Amino acid sequence: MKSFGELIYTPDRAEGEAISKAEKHTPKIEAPEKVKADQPFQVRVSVGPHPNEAAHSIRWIELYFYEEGRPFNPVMLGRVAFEPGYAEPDVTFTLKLKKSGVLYAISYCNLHGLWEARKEIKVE
Amino acid sequence: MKSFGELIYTPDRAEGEAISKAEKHTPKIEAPEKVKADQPFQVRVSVGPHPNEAAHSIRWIELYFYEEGRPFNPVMLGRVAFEPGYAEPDVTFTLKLKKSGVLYAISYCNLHGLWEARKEIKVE
Amino acid sequence: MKSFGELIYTPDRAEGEAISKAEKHTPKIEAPEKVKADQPFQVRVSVGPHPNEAAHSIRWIELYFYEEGRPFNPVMLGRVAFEPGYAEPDVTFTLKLKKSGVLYAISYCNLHGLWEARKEIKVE
Amino acid sequence: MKSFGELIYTPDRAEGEAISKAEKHTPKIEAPEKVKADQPFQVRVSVGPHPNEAAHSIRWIELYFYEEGRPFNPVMLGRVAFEPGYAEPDVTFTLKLKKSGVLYAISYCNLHGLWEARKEIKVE
Ligand SMILES: [Fe+3]
Ligand SMILES: [Fe+3]
Ligand SMILES: [Fe+3]
Ligand SMILES: [Fe+3]
Repeated sequence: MKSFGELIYTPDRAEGEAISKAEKHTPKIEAPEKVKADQPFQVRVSVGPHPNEAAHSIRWIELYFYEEGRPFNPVMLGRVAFEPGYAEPDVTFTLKLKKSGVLYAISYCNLHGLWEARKEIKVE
Repeated sequence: MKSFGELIYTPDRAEGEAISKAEKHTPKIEAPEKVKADQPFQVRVSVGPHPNEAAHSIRWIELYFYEEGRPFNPVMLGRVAFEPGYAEPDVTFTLKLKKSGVLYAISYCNLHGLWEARKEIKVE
Repeated sequence: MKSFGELIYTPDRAEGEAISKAEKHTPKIEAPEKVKADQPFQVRVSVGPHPNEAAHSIRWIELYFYEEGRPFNPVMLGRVAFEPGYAEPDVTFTLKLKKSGVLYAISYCNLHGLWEARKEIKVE
Repeated sequence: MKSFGELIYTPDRAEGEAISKAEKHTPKIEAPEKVKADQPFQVRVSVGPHPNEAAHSIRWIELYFYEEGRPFNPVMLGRVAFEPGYAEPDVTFTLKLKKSGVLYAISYCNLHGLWEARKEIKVE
């Protein structure tokens, strides 16, 4: 059968899809490569160009984090939901990290499923 | 008895509370007074200074909108949830409006309940 | 102007609406009148009959609680979101209470807004 | 590096974990093996025994569905969030399916991460 984690469009097989000739679902993560510990910084997450209507939109974005050295992983950092037609799939968070790891962005399209983005962030 | 809508701390009786000597829960809405129709703009919502830990944080922010002339109201625009300790209660949305109305921000504190902010926005 | 809490259709002015000739939005709360402290019980929340499609559904239900004697109120107990067309607006929670108070149910319709239901529960 | 989908504890490597000597995180899905199309049925999802407190609980459960023959997958069916200490990680949904596939349950623990359960459902 198939596992849930396999269902997710990784950014590697995100380019060789027929729907990525019309609309990008893979989230774009804007965030500094290095930050200071306990210091606040911005992370922007956005998807586009994609339609935005009742019948077809990015419904929500999930932001997770793999913390290096944490016993279990990942930690979910935030979740934002967008109203189709009113809100663009574009959001800025403010974060404080203690340790290095990887930011993950998950976008959900009501027609096109779950799309993943990854970004390394070091904490010095 | 008491109705749900009465339970919410309005920004009028938000100043005469004993807990607003230690921490502000009333959301701050940053958004243009006037925008063009169908044109995208930023709305920032933030709460602070408030603690941010497992035992005590702003768990989530809801962004709603009263659309003038819409038969029923309001329209929920977005919802963001923050992980205690990692995410600051500070978020930026991107919106497209068609008609004038009022932005509402609702913050939730796990100890201190529901707090409301209001901001008029005109669409010309 | 108008406050957010006033926008919510109470179950009193829920009967004298023109849309309640076609569809009920006011949640139905099924829960025992009295429970024992720290003891688990079921609470069912449902809305209907209402359409359930992409263009028109109950998007989500929020369950809150006014705890008698708690310094601030209310406590949000749960939140469930339903996929239009697949999930019925019908959910059962399991709760443990320590003190008496009032359960509140909030349903959201993407066309028809926010609807409220109230149910007293005693903890002996 | 590692992909997001790999981070998720499958129910296969869920038994050979040191924390499954103290608490089960893998969701239990109760649902009929076969249902009729467009006909409503119950799906119960629960996690336990697990602690339920501010510092440590199942925060939320996501219910997804792989629809056989659907161009893209999966469809998210529902999402429920539980207040630590008040709500048990136990929820019942009502669903209508049109086509056969697989139900997925994802539980989130604030310490122990993401846990997966799978259940085949036929629509005749
Ligand atoms: Fe799409
Ligand atoms: Fe507070
Ligand atoms: Fe309706
Ligand atoms: Fe755990």
